[PDB]
Amino acid sequence: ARPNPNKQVVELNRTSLYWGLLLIFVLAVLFSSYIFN
Amino acid sequence: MEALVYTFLLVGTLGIIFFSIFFRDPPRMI
Amino acid sequence: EPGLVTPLGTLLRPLNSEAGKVLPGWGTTVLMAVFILLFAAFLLIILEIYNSSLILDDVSMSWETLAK
Amino acid sequence: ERPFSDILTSIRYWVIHSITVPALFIAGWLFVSTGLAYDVFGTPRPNEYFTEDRQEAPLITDRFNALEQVKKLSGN
Amino acid sequence: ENSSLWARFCEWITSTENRLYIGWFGVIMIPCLLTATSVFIIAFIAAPPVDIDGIREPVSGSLLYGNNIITGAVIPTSNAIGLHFYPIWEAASLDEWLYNGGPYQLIVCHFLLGVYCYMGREWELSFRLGMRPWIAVAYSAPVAAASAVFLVYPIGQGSFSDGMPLGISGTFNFMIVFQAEHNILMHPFHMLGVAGVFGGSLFSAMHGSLVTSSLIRETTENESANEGYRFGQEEETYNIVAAHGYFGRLIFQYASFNNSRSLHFFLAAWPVIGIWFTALGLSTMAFNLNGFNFNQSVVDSQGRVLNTWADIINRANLGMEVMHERNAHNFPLDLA
Amino acid sequence: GLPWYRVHTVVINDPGRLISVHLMHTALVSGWAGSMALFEISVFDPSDPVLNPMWRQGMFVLPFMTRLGITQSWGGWTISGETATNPGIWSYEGVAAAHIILSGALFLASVWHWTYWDLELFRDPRTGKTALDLPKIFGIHLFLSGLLCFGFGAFHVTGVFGPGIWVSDPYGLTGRVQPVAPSWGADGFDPYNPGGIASHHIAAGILGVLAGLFHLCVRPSIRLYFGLSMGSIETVLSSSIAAVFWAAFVVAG
Amino acid sequence: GTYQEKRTWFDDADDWLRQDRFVFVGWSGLLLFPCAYFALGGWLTGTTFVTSWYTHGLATSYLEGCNFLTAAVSTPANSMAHSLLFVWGPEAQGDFTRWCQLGGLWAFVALHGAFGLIGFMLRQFEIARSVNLRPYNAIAFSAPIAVFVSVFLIYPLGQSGWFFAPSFGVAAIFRFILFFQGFHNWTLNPFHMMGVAGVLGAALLCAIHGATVENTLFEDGDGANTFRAFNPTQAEETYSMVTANRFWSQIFGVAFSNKRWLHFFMLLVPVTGLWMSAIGVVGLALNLRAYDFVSQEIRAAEDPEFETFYTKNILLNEGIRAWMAAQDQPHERLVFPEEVLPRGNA
Amino acid sequence: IFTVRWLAIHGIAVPTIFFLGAITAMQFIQR
Amino acid sequence: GRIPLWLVGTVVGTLAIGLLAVFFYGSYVGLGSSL
Amino acid sequence: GLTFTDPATVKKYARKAQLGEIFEFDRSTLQSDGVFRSSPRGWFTFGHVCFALLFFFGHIWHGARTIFRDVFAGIDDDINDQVE
Amino acid sequence: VNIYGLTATALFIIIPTSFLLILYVKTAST
Amino acid sequence: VNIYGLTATALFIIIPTSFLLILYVKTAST
Amino acid sequence: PEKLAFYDYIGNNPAKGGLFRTGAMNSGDGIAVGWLGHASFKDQEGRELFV
Ligand code: CLA
Ligand code: CLA
Ligand code: CLA
Ligand code: CLA
Ligand SMILES: C=Cc1c(C)c2cc3nc(c4c5[nH]c(cc6nc(cc1[nH]2)C(C)=C6CC)c(C)c5C(=O)[C@@H]4C(=O)OC)[C@@H](CCC(=O)OC/C=C(\C)CCC[C@H](C)CCC[C@H](C)CCCC(C)C)[C@@H]3C
Ligand SMILES: CCCCCCCCCCCCCCCC(=O)OC[C@H](CO[C@@H]1O[C@H](CS(=O)(=O)O)[C@@H](O)[C@H](O)[C@H]1O)OC(=O)CCCCCCCCCCCCCCC
Ligand SMILES: CC1=C(/C=C/C(C)=C/C=C/C(C)=C/C=C/C=C(C)/C=C/C=C(C)/C=C/C2=C(C)CCCC2(C)C)C(C)(C)CCC1
Ligand SMILES: CC1=C(/C=C/C(C)=C/C=C/C(C)=C/C=C/C=C(C)/C=C/C=C(C)/C=C/C2=C(C)CCCC2(C)C)C(C)(C)CCC1
Ligand code: OEX
Ligand SMILES: [Fe+2]
Repeated sequence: ARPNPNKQVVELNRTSLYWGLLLIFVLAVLFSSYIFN
Repeated sequence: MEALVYTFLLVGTLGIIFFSIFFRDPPRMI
Repeated sequence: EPGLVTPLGTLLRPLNSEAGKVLPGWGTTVLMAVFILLFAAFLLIILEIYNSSLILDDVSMSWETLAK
Repeated sequence: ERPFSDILTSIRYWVIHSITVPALFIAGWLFVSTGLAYDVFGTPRPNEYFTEDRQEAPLITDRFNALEQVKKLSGN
Repeated sequence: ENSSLWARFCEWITSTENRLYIGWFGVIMIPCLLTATSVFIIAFIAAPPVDIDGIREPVSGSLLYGNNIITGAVIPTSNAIGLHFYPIWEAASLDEWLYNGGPYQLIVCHFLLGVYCYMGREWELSFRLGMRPWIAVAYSAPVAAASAVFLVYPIGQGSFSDGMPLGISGTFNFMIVFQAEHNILMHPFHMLGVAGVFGGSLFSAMHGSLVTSSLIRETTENESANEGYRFGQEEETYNIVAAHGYFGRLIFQYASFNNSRSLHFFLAAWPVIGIWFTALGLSTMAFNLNGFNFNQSVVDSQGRVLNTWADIINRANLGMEVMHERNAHNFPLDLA
Repeated sequence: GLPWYRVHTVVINDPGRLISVHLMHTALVSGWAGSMALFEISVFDPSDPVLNPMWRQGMFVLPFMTRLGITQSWGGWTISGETATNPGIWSYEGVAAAHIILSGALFLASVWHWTYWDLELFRDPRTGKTALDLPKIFGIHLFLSGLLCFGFGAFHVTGVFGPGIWVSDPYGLTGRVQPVAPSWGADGFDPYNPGGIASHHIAAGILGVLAGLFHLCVRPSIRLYFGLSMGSIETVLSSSIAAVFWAAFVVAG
Repeated sequence: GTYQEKRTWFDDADDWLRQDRFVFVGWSGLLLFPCAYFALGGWLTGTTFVTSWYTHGLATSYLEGCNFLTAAVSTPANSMAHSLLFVWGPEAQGDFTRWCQLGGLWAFVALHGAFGLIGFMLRQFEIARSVNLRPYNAIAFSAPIAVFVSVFLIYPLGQSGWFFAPSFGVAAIFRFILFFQGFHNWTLNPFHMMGVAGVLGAALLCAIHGATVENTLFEDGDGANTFRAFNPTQAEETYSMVTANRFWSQIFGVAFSNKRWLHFFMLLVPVTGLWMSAIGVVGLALNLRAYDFVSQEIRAAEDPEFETFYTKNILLNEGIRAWMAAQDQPHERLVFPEEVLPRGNA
Repeated sequence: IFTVRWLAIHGIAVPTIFFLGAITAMQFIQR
Repeated sequence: GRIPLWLVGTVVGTLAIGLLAVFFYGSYVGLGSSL
Repeated sequence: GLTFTDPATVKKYARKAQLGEIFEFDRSTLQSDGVFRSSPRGWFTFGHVCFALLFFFGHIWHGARTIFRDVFAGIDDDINDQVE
Repeated sequence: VNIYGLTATALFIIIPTSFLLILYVKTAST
Repeated sequence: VNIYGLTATALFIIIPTSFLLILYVKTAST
Repeated sequence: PEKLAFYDYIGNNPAKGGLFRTGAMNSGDGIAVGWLGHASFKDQEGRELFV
């Protein structure tokens, strides 16, 4: 029907990519010691 | 087996630290 | 511009119709506070029963009670 | 009034807090020195820890029956 | 030009145009840390098991020898070596170096020399930009702490085996054995340092909340609030009078800082002074000045002894005193 | 543009997409339970219930089916020590397939309300814009909440129409699903009394109906409107998150 | 508003409550001030006069010789184990001086402290709405509440008693800490390993940002006492965000560039640390602890040559359990021969 | 004088001087 | 005001540090003195 | 109705006697490790406290968003009226 | 080895890694 | 079961899946 | 009964668990096969002892 006027855009700049990928790998270093027991 | 899975995730973290220093988003004034 | 009109939309239309109408003054608020202060006393019944902080004569609160 | 500087400089302050202050202190001295504090709260005196019945630390092991049991362990 | 070979070289080290500044501390920091980093990685992965106590029972510390990240460690130098300088060339074979606790003493000597000089180039760049120089003072609070657990504590005990291992589970054994011998929790310098970080985290959670809660409206609501600040701007990004006015209502008006230059000094001075005492804590505990000891202290008449909580902490310490270095002690005192 | 953590607030304005999302989350939660049941009945061991029981086998959603009266499989086995005469349509496999066909139904309903998001049901009169009569819409759900609560107690636990609930002996040595009769005295608040369960849902079922007819008919005060911020869609969200962990501490305890 | 409604008694009361004063009362002050005052006043009463000789069997007051370090408002005995110990309730039955002797003054402080912490967090809401600010100070204080509620309330409501709660004293915490090392191996729970990184990480942001600001200041006075040169109503900032960027960009490699994101990052690091450590205590309340690694207990079982510091830590946890639990849990009535406890030699 | 600020002081300042009378007399209690 | 503030804090600050010395003195004698 | 006086067998069952009652198992069917686990009573309790205590933060954040909705995007310019 | 050990790690790495890459690549193409 | 069977499949699915998603999302944002 | 001697066994207590010990309780210490009977510990003089 009508186009929705609530269309918003999402963005993730490079300095936030680096906090994301460093978050994931570090606690993957943490918890993977426990998953294999 | 897991002794090489651990060393992937160690040097994986050191990968980002290389890319977060030299290939960072350069801050622009004003 | 108009929306879209459906058979079930016209039917439920008076339910979602009076959006905004309120009572002036205080309304039934003092009557609401009666039911809260009762219901707060009701929870102190069933807590201090289940903590065994008040003991009644027909409950005994164990697994034996569940079996008659 | 009273911007907290003039309170600690006035002489009407030190004519009130030179009399009620030691009277509150000396009454705090008497509350323990007269043995009153051992009985209003229930801590045992140094000549009162072990009685003749028990010779070790007290122990309750009963929930609803504690009130009369502690009165036995107190030596009273 | 007419410049020498040397002046060409000194206008490169002290050049600030480099991506990472070097400076004259960095010409001996960088080859010491890259030494200590590259040997830490290898001994964390492929070190053969080390006799730590001299009783010839080697302790494993490598990922290739059935350890994970948490149980991996770089095992300290053996008890038989003690404080003798044991470099790589004094050992006859290279495997004799590894079995005796080799790469612990190679890392720590290059690490501690590296972090004394990382403090140096934090001064040196601050002189090259016209900054005021006291960031290098604030980095001395961890440097005081790391010098104690690696160097000042093995001196007072006489051996690098009692120093702290380079491992996560290796650290946790060092915390336990220490309090069994020295009772660190009943020492007021560990009480200051504990307040140094519980106060330090509170002063960061509280300061960082109020600056976020007084931001000026410059963006929309779909856009993030971080877009109101553009880099290098001159005007202030948050209302300061409103945050002192808020925090003045919160406890009382005298309990706040209106001077924001006096505020940020207090945030720097509180943990840094606090870590200095807990760095000097185990520095003085290295020379066997343990802490408080209230064992058998509350007594009544007729000569009997009443327990306190201090006698309960005794039983924890007495249960760990008779378990650490389980095959070492031939004699009923732990003098070493 | 948005950050990554404000991406779901495009729904907060218009009503119509918010049904479409709440249908999609409802399709997943059921579709978990249909998937969790079929996964587990394919790894269940009905051999030795006296000594390798249901709980020791390490099992999550199948006791929650057994407790309301599902004791037979299409495989033909039971729990208590017999085999299936006839399982009927509502068995372990059938309930497992009941949620999945439900999940594919609610998937499609989400797709409809996403496309036809703009309806005249939502644009109120005398403004012509997207609004919700948030007190009156609560009475319609609170009425139907206690009506299911009254129907569960009078029928599914009492055994007039449903099967009952699981009832054991004190020592776990026996017990199965029989109908129970409600207890109305002080024993109805004994938490080990099963009769309190049927007594609760009949008593609380009636009061929710009476509260349901109240909130349909009585508009809120103007003083209580601006206090609890009735005119916004999020004052119910912050309170529904508030209600549900009051539930989850009671359920965990 | 804007239609002339009349004023009721509740409206009149609100003006007195939200009147500006030397101490702000508000509506939350009715929940805060009588619940906070009785908490610490009930702590100072218990640590000074009230014994613990009947509950644990050990002296805990200044009236018994315990100093500031060794005085504690002790937990009740494990006989009660979940009662609320009301002064009117069946374990006390009105008598005050026997109520304190059963350790019931612990629950007077813990329960009046919990409704203090609700009230103090509500205090930060109505002051912020009065001054029209954002609520982030209130949101940060939830992390001290999650530590309080999980450790002092959820943990005894999962274990076998209020006995195993911490006692409100200095050295009494020090056994509760040492309880969790032997009996739980709490140092290997990664939820505590993320708690430490929150604490030590926030201590580091308090020391750098306080020193980066202090060393990049703008010369605005002429006396070298640089605190004098700050008119707090000035429009310009007091330090150089450009220079402070380039310092840590060349010292450390990556630095901040956003004064809004920076102070929010100082908000996020301590709050995430405690919230990720309140989850670990929840697992301990059910004794779902990360005690063991399976693949190294097996390897150390079959071979007396293999060990790590991990296997050296399991022996030390045995030294805490088999030694202090004779006096720590006196309700278990257990005694030990001096041959059944593990030792080394000499 | 019955001020909110005054009560806040004297709710604390009055019992703390009463307790310092107690602990100072606790120091002169023999075994 | 009447009395200067500086010898108010001196007299109180002496009697506070005079008060602290009693609690250290009471730590070696009397109760808890470990004898 | 058996007896054992064997110095190995008595210790082998007295160690099992701590655990309540004595049993026989088969640790080859599932390749069992020998250390215990927790019943689903224990797992359900863990999830619905970690979820609940996390939802307490969700109640605050959305509770603080409704009351402070007007100043979500940062506060206005002049709020310096509040100086005493 | 836990057979599901290395594949619960692998899905834990790759799926939020690929989540952040999608948001970044559409950002940098603006 | 091949222990590396389900994880060579899982990496075969997720890595070219995430490859095509990145190129599509930057496309549709034009 | 054999069942009532099975509920009295610390391997069925959920507090004797581990956080990262995955899976079934039967994966912990095997499927129970049978009950092995009540042990009774007699002295040399026949005095019964208690564990
Ligand atoms: C009934 C539950 C519920 C609902 C409907 C909402 C709804 C909303 N929240 Mg709230 N919130 C909740 C619970 C809820 N929240 C709880 C419990 C917390 C505490 C942790 C929060 C904390 C919170 C914050 C801090 C913020 C919101 C925000 C938002 C808005 C957008 C969410 C968004 O963009 O996320 C986008 C989410 C993603 C892109 C993915 C997140 C990935 C998660 C972390 C892990 C993966 C999901 C997981 C596997 C699923 C398991 C579910 C679990 C229940 C079992 C929206 C109004 C935002 C807002 O209001 O700003 C305007 C915001 O900033 N919420
Ligand atoms: C004929 C009348 C009748 C009867 C016999 C019952 C029977 C029952 N009701 Mg029902 N009820 C009725 C009418 C009736 N009801 C009516 C008319 C209402 C009003 C609609 C209710 C509303 C109601 C509620 C809301 C609840 C009951 C509950 C109960 C059960 C008793 C308590 C129990 O099991 O303890 C166990 C439950 C408790 C002891 C409640 C504990 C509440 C604590 C304080 C919550 C703690 C959360 C808090 C935030 C703390 C977290 C932090 C902390 C960890 C530190 C029982 C099944 C309770 C229930 O669901 O049973 C499981 C319950 O919660 N009833
Ligand atoms: C068509 C109806 C229907 C029926 C008969 C069932 C039947 C069943 N479902 Mg399914 N389910 C359905 C719809 C249905 N479901 C839908 C639509 C969904 C999607 C949300 C699900 C999702 C679902 C899941 C995820 C699970 C089930 C499970 C179950 C089983 C046990 C349910 C149970 O014990 O819950 C007990 C229910 C409660 C304790 C809720 C009590 C109500 C709380 C307290 C909220 C009260 C708030 C409310 C406002 C009250 C106020 C009013 C009052 C004051 C008057 C059972 C076989 C479980 C199972 O065994 O797996 C297969 C399971 O895990 N179902
Ligand atoms: C508002 C501040 C406040 C709050 C929240 C609390 C909260 C609490 N106090 Mg504290 N207390 C306070 C002020 C407060 N107190 C003050 C000012 C004093 C000094 C007098 C005390 C002195 C005190 C002591 C000495 C003790 C407590 C205790 C308690 C706990 C038990 C609560 C209870 O049973 O009440 C139950 C009552 C209510 C919740 C009131 C509900 C309102 C009812 C439902 C209205 C209906 C009334 C109606 C007329 C009844 C008709 C009956 C008719 C049929 C006869 C609870 C944590 C006990 C404790 O800490 O546990 C160990 C305890 O021993 N308090
Ligand atoms: C042990 C550490 C610790 C202490 C002592 C502490 C103390 C305080 N923090 C406050 C605030 C804060 N702290 C915050 C974050 C943090 N706080 C942390 C750690 C701490 N915070 C950490 C780690 C963080 C990081 C997340 C924030 C964000 C705030 C504030 O905004 C708030 C403030 O405004 O500070 C000025 C104040 C609370 C005011 C109040 O409720 O009083 C009223 C008193 C009440 C409600 C009674 C509490 C009773 C307690 C719970 C039980 C009784 C305990 C006895 C009284 C004492 C026992 C002592 C023994 C252990 C020895 C107070 C100064
Ligand atoms: C010790 C090492 C151990 C092994 C290392 C393993 C690392 C694994 C993790 C890698 C993390 C990558 C995160 C994203 C990086 C990024 O966004 O850079 C963004 C930059 C932007 O730089 C831009 O470059 C532009 C110039 S131009 O346009 O590109 O010519 C310029 O305009 C702009 O200013 C500048 O910002 O992109 C590039 O220019 C380089 C391409 C980077 C993409 C490839 C990375 C993956 C390959 C890594 C090596 C193989 C590893 C195998 C697994 C993939
Ligand atoms: C990470 C994690 C988590 C989470 C998890 C989750 C979240 C899960 C989910 C899961 C899920 C959520 C699943 C689901 C599934 C679903 C399904 C499987 C469905 C299906 C359906 C279908 C298939 C349908 C179909 C159809 C259609 C469409 C049409 C109609 C008809 C039919 C029926 C055909 C947690 C934290 C908790 C813990 C653990 C780990
Ligand atoms: C329980 C109870 C209660 C309550 C009571 C109260 C509330 C009390 C209070 C009390 C109080 C309120 C107290 C206070 C105290 C204080 C003190 C005791 C202090 C001390 C201190 C000291 C000892 C030290 C000092 C110092 C310092 C700080 C440092 C420097 C030096 C000086 C010296 C200055 C009630 C009624 C409810 C009920 C009944 C019972
Ligand atoms: O080295 Mn590590 O710890 Ca100084 O004590 Mn003797 O030696 Mn050994 O034992 Mn105790
Ligand atoms: Fe700052």
